[PDB]
Amino acid sequence: ADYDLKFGMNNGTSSNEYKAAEMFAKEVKEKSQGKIEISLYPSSQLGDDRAMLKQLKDGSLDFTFAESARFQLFYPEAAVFALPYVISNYNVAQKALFDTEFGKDLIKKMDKDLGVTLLSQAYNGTRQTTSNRAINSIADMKGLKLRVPNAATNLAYAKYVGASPTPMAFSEVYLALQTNAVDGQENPLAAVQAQKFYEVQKFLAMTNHILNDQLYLVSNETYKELPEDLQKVVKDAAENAAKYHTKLFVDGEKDLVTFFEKQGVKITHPDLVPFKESMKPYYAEFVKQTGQKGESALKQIEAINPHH
Ligand SMILES: O=C(O)[C@]1(O)C[C@H](O)[C@@H](O)[C@H]([C@H](O)[C@H](O)CO)O1
Repeated sequence: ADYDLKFGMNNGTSSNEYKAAEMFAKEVKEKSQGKIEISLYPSSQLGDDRAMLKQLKDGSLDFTFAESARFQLFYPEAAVFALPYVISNYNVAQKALFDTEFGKDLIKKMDKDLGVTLLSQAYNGTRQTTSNRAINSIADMKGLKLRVPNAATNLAYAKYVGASPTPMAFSEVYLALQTNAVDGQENPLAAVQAQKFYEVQKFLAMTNHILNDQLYLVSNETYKELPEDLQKVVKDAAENAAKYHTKLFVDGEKDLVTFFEKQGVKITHPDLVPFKESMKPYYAEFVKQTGQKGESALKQIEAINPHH
């Protein structure tokens, strides 16, 4: 095609993310009259999310997914998006990104500093905790060998609840759980399904600890080369895909418990009051490290009413 573009992701072919990217790719191809074809590179084929972001910066990958929180690697105050229990719901995540001074500035910096254009934002689920033993309360977390992604905020969740974190790449998690090299992981229900973690985890606990969004990103190197009518095709497609993406996750969150129970998983509902209280010193560390910019991001987010 005139533009043979590539979209990389960590998720596999059964996932919501892949389904939404498929929808995006199909719309772009049809609405561009065949001038743009987007090929998909799932399962971290091109590297992890960090690697794929760098490929957008340098222009060698055209599209990828990222979370708003992941930009904490560049702007430490952006950790606010994944401080456990701070962001209440997706309503708050949307307004945090698009409707605060902090979020608008973050979008500008992504463009200027990191060479990527934000096309759209989706909901990507609320993270829960699976394990090889029941989590009936915060006590059961003590010493749990809990896989986390390579991200400070997930490491902190594990630390502050009393668990023993093992960072590792998403692609490695299934085997780590199967071999009992680790005792559990934490991810939204959709990923528990897509990656088949339920096959190798007998327990799921509704910790509700971190709210994930997902950003449709394009490389500025690619976006600048598209004539403006094709830019609009891409943008419009990303906005339509993100709405679909959000719907997949919302519907799954109401449907997946009966799926997991049918697959033999036991679901627990630990009291979250001590989970939340355990984070208080982490918040104070965040404010100590990030100073007035973090204080300010936190105040802007905490000001957002969670009710639509
Ligand atoms: O490895 C995981 O469990 C994963 O959920 C995979 C997902 O594709 C990715 O977007 C996130 C992200 O890297 C973290 O949430 C930190 O921002 O991590």
